[PDB]
Amino acid sequence: SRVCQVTGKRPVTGNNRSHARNATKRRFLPNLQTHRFWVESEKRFVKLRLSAKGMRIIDKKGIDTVLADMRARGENV
Amino acid sequence: MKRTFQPTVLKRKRTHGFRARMATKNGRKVINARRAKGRARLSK
Amino acid sequence: MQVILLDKIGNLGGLGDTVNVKSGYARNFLIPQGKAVMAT
RNA sequence: UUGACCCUGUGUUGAUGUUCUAACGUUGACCCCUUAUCGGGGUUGCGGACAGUGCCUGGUGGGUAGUUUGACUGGGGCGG
RNA sequence: AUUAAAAACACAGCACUGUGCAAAAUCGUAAGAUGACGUAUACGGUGUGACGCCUGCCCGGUGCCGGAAGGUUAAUUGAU
RNA sequence: AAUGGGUCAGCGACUUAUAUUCAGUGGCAAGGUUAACCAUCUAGGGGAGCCGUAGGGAAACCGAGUCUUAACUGGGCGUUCAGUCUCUGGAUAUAGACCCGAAACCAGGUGAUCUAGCCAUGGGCAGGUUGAAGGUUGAGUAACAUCAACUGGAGGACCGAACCGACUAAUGUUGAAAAAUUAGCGGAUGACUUGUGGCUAGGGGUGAAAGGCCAAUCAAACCUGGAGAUAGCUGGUUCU
RNA sequence: AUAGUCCCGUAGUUGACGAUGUGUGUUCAGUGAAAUCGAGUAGGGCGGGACACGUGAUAUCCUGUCUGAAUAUGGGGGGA
RNA sequence: UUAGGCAGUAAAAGCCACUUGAGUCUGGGAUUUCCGAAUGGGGAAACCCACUUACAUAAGUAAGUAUCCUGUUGUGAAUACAUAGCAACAGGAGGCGAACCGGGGGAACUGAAACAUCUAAGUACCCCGAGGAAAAGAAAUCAACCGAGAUUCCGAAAGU
Repeated sequence: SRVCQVTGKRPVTGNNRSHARNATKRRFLPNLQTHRFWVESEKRFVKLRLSAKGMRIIDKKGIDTVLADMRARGENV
Repeated sequence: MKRTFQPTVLKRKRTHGFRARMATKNGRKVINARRAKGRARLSK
Repeated sequence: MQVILLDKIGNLGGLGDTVNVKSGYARNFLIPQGKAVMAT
């Protein structure tokens, strides 16, 4: 699914709102991207489907902490 | 004149049979519904 | 992204020099190849 | 290459073009999982910061949808 | 289907047009499909409708295609 | 000679809850009354609150006054009259709100055993005609080309059964039949027809295109739910 | 046929081997558990949504997108 | 527990029992075909066909054999290591159920005497996940310079 593996950001629902204030349902999708992260400890690339925010989090926390978090959540990484 | 009911057993089973109902979520919903209603016959 | 150069880079700077780089440069080149590290 | 700004030519940013590879693409090739025209991983080639996607944004948009389209009236419409 | 069998539809033939292949187009949120295990002598759309003789004038409108100079113009930016 | 009623029996239409207001009745009275809750539970506790007891002004605020205005000779409203809580009733509000009735809209399901198209695998097509290309042997040409005879067996070819269809008429129309029968009629080796099994599903499919067909239903299937939609309309509305 | 006194019951009084449930201790083995006082966080920009509150002068909350502190000398709120 | 009992329709029949093995009642054991989550594979539910291992000698019998998740053991690619993969084992799960609960999605009719903001309504419905309840909960809360002290539910304030 369109779900960030790092953050959990999934598609949320909201309204489109015209000038006439007509509300149509819409979705707000996460800016999901796929990126291969080299993980030193495991001497491998790990391809993650993550939001661009997720990448920023991996830049702050490093891949090793994030991989740990994910594996705990039962992400298959 | 050819009327609408042109039975074959196989087509009856493959469409309305138990294993057909049980295969899908919405089919199981039907079986459960009929079982709740008290229907002697759950499937055709 | 602030990074510590673990070697001399053409323009960035010398070994042990702290420099802001674009996060792509760090993420995709400098850090993967050991030319720098995150300036935590 | 060039614009702004910065000081005293200099940096700091912005375009623009070329080149590059390292993100990313690959519905090229080969290897393995593997008895597999799926998929994944590996290798390599070709591309390459383009494409593509998310958020925002202008346009277009009967493709689709919800609706509106007055009253009087010597029927009603037309006219008034 | 059950008041219309026809001059209506189709048709071979014709023409315009899209489409360079991860084709266009269509189904689908997507993956994936059809197109096609095809590749411009192909595929899709549109009209015309065997065959013969032919198919005039108008590009103002509205499409579509092309052109970009200038004018107008969104998010954005944030000078005063 | 407008509607409805064949008849009888049975059933079938102004309700209920909550709040506002008016009236009657009762209690208490410048007071009246408690709510949840507690409770040895229709008692009794419980004063939170509500109404009344003051009005004027947009308001601050003032207050038997106040507001207006710079100020009223003024002027507006008020002053000077019993309320309150039960019970019963009349209205009203919110709820299906007197009962019955749409065409429709939406959501989730069920249907391609009919029919449309397609897919795969099987089958069917009496009998009779016509005589394409091609070939052969004679000609014939420089060689072609060309000619005759024979052969050959083409075709959304011809006639015509099965089969598929449905042009006309009559019957039938409370049918033998919710589309037929009888006499004729078209196609009948094909864009044919048929069996079995697959696939496509409702703003969806499928359509040699008729808005045709998608189970005797289709300008948006059927079922269930929202749902007692809504109905400024029609009907009906029961003793003296 | 219409029952205090016919019957079954009722009031009252008794009954559980075993099996269950409950509540207490007294134990065990876990769990709570995220470790270590909270940063991609608070706040911000854009788009939405929730708060009685329809973007209004609109505080507060949530966040799809883009950003991004301070860190008790600090920070949040008290409806612009 | 005690004079009758062998279910009913439902009579017959053959029987049993009579102070306690007649029977009945309660509890707990045993047995418990096939189908069904259905789980060895398949399947037109109540059927068909297996493998493994034991046994049998004949052509049978019994047991075992799902998937996933989690963990642990082994093995174990492409490249060394390794990882993926593969296997074994253990422990879970799956289905059903009227409502209540939390969450993910989410109408329209209708009302507005038309209608689009708005309403209906975060309702109906679909989905996921519980539990005997759930959820919430121990102030980065209110208040107002006085103070209060988590959450939930009920009465008022107030149709303000």
